[PDB]
Amino acid sequence: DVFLMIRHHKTTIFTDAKENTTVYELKRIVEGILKRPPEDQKLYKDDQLLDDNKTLGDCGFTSQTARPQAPATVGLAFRSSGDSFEPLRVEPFSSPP
Amino acid sequence: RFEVKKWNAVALWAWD
Amino acid sequence: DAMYVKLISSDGHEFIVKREHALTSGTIKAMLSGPGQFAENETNEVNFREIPSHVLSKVCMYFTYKVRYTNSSTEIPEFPIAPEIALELLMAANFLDC
Amino acid sequence: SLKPRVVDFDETWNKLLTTIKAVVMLDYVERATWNDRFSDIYALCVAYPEPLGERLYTETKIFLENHVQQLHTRVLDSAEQVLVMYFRYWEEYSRGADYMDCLYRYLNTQYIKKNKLTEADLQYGYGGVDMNEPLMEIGELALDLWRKLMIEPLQDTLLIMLLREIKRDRCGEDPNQKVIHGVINSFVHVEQYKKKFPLKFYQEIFESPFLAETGEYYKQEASNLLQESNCSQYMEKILGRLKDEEIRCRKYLHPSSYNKVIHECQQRMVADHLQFLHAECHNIIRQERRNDMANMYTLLRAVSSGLPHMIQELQNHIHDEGLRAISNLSQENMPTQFVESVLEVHSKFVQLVNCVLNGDQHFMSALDKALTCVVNYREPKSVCKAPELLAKYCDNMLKKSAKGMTENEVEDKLTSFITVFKYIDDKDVFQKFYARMLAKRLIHGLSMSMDSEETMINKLKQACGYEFTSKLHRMYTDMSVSADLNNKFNNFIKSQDTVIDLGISFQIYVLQAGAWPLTQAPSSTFAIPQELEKSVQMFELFYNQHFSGRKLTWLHYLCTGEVKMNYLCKPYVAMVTTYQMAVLLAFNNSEIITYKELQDSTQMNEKELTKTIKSLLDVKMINHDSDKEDIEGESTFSLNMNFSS
Amino acid sequence: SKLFITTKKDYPITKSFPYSLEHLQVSYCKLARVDMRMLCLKKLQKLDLSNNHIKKLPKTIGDLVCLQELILNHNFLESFEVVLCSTTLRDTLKSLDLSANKLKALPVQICNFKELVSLKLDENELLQLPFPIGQLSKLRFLSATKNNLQCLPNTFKKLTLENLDLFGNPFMQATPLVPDIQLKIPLPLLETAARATLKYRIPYGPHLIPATLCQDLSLAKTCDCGLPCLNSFIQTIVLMNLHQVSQTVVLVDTMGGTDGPIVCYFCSLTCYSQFLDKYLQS
Ligand SMILES: [Zn+2]
Repeated sequence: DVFLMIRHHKTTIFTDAKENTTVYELKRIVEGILKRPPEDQKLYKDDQLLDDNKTLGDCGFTSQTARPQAPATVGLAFRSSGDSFEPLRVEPFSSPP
Repeated sequence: RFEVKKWNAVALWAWD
Repeated sequence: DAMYVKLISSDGHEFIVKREHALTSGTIKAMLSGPGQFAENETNEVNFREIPSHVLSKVCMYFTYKVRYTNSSTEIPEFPIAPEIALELLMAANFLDC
Repeated sequence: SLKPRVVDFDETWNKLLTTIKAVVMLDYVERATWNDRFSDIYALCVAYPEPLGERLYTETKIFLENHVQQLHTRVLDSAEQVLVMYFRYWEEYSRGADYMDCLYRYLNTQYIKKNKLTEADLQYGYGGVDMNEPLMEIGELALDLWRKLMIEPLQDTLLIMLLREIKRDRCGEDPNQKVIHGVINSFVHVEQYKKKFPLKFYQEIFESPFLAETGEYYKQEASNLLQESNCSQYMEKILGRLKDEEIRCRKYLHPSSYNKVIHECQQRMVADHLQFLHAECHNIIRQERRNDMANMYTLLRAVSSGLPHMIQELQNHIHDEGLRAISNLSQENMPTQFVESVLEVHSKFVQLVNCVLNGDQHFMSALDKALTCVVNYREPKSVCKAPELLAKYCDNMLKKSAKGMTENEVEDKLTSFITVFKYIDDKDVFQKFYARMLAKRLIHGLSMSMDSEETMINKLKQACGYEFTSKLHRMYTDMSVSADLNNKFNNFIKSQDTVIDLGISFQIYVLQAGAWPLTQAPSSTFAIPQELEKSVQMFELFYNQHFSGRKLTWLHYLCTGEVKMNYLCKPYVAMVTTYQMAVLLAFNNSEIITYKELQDSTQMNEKELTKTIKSLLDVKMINHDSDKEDIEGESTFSLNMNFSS
Repeated sequence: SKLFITTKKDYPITKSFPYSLEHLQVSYCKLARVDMRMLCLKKLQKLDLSNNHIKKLPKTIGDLVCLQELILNHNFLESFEVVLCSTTLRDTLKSLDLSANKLKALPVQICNFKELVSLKLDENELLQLPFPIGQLSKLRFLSATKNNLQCLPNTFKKLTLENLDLFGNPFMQATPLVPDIQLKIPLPLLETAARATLKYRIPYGPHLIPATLCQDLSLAKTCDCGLPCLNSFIQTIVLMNLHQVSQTVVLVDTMGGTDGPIVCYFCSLTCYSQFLDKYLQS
């Protein structure tokens, strides 16, 4: 069981999945939430692009990291004009005093 | 000369 | 968003959360059950113009933590509360009733 | 920023009151404004150093009171339409009250519910604790003020309207069911917030007056229908009105009253006139009134003592009909006619009770009692003749003369018989009579097959237990093993060292003593002809070799055999008994035999001697050598030289 | 400095008392309410109003500055007011004897008066003794005999006294084996955040936190494990050795018995397990 926190600029999504989860089901979850075609968005992990075919078994999103009390942070970027994608300019959260 | 050909006897049995 | 509610913090951050995850707090359940005759236009927006994003994030985190750990007998761990986040997150829990 | 801060009351309360007015009736309001007002209420409830929970509560209460008073005035000004306007404003206000209860959730859960801490519960004081004008939920308060300021001041006007419309429905008119139902269940909905006696307000305000008025109206209706209509269509309209009333009660009132009304809609128009019903039911059952029987059954099962009188009357009718059916039995076929008549009565009345009277258990019990009295109907100064008739019926069913009837219908008639046989009160007489005629049939071999009496005795055992047919059980087993004993004796005869042709085809029947209902002739000392003493002694030795401590007795008033005339020109087959064989042996010894040699040979008493001699003279077996028409002790006889048959 | 009034004749109807008085004792007087005059005196050190018919205490004190010892037993007071505990009376009050009065639910706000040293609440019908007398560090004498005290506060287990009078009170049998399950898992977010806030032991106030939350924090129960619990707890009324709290314990018709019922509050079932193990072992 893995808990993921997708962050795409002024948006954040909490998702549930499993270790054998493929990237395509996360991508179609983002489809159902953003109704923007899946080839536009591509997932990341610490400024590193990740591919659709593989599963989260070796992605590093283990149950010890993807946790209900600390979901694994996942980036996301849609498609800009043409076949280009915007950078990972997702803003951080506010700073508690 | 006349003779009996059949007989259907009936009997009861009890303690001696 | 007819099955994913959206929470807008004061800072402007948008959080997309399962409806049942958000319904563990009474006030969100009331807010959705608001004026009635809801559009069901694939849009569930609730704007918390009073709580910072860094607190509403932990609110959604606790929503998931409560919802998945319900009806479970495993070794449930203590929820992480930072000392720099305890106060306003606590009063956010008050406003949310969860 | 979520923070306890100084908050000005009026500025927030402006938009708060605006949206509360917007929500109190169904009209458009933004979801964003809804959440903003949640935030505003939270800010108002907690503030430093001046909390505004009490001020917010009081102002909301005042606004609700003003709104409900305005609604009450507007509805009162709406004459001739109080109910419809009341229901419209009621549904609007109830939905708005639920919306406010949701919307003041922080106020309810953090101020109102914290102020009910009157007793010592770890939180004494520290908020409103003194008992003065108790606080309650905003939805609860809204409904409470609805009942105090809209319901009670309008109470008397509502009922007069409501009772008018329901009566209007009972007069055939069709009012708007939605409005009446809403008004009626509004009393429950308002009071819904009390844990104990939720319907109490409804019971006091609408239920009891409705019960009384329905009672009066249906008392009047019953009095009328009794006045212009006779009994049959009276029950017809009772049923119609009761059905329509139950439909109406479901249509309007709360479910908890659905029974009460009909209970008060039958006691006023059925249970108050069962005297008219009980006095007439006697006529109905003794006549062909099926639907009427069903109508009284339905009416009387509802009331307390309606059934037992009809039950007793039906018992009496069935008993009288059965007596009438069995009082005119033709003598030539009296057993079978009696059995079929009782069967027909039972079948017809069970069909009537199951089909029309729904097969009530009490009706079946009354039928059983009536038919039990019928079957044991004994004429004055006479004994119960039913067991003899039943046993004779079984006999006649099992006799050879039952030509053209196979087995299957024989067991069918058997099962049909068993129902009537169950009604017999003294089974012992029938048991003795049937045992007697079964013994007669078995000795004479006058039964369809072994399985016929098997089924007979098995069903008798089923009806009256094993011990009832115990001797019956032994008799058929003994007659069945008779063939086994006969073949065993034949094997023994072939087994002896020297075998002599006796010239007699010997058949035996060895029977258990006591079980068989055949009496031994007291000291008849009949002298067996010498052709049979060898058989007697060999059978005695055979049995006492194969049995330990057992003796044998021989009765010769039933043993029969075949005597054939062969040497003469008149070959005739004769079935002849022991005494008649002795007579023929004596007449064969000497052509002239007088009575003295008859006593010398037979050596038995005179009664059976003379009975046998008339038996022979009946078919012209022997010639009486004298002219005397009576046989004295000196009479002479000879064999018939010229006999034909 | 010492005056005594045992009759209405000795009680001045209009004229005021002299300023040289130190101890004022008023008894056997028909005073339905406390007069505003006597609250204006400067140095009433010990004030006694026993055997009066006062049902409501004054809302606010006028000018008293010390009021070291106040006695109001044998009065007609039903229930104290909330506001009267917001004054500086906490600073110097040493005792409060309200025995044989109609006090049925004493306000918990009395904990704000941390400076008392002796309490006498005999012959009352108080439902239960207040919770945070653990805030009363300087208390020495407590007595609440002949009251309907079902269960003592948990803080009472850690108080240290000299003598205690509690006989004649309804004490139910301890039921460790049958807990009352008000605990819920997973913990409420409010409960968890309050747990963290108390664990960090950081200051707070009604200006920073909403007042109701502040109060829930103030009365938050401290579990036996050493970590507090606001809600979702296990409440168990258990018997405890009374001789540890007070070096002498007085009871009725009990020889060798020193048991006192205290409602222990437990953070979690897991923490409750170690105390169950201690109960079984000891
Ligand atoms: Zn603990």
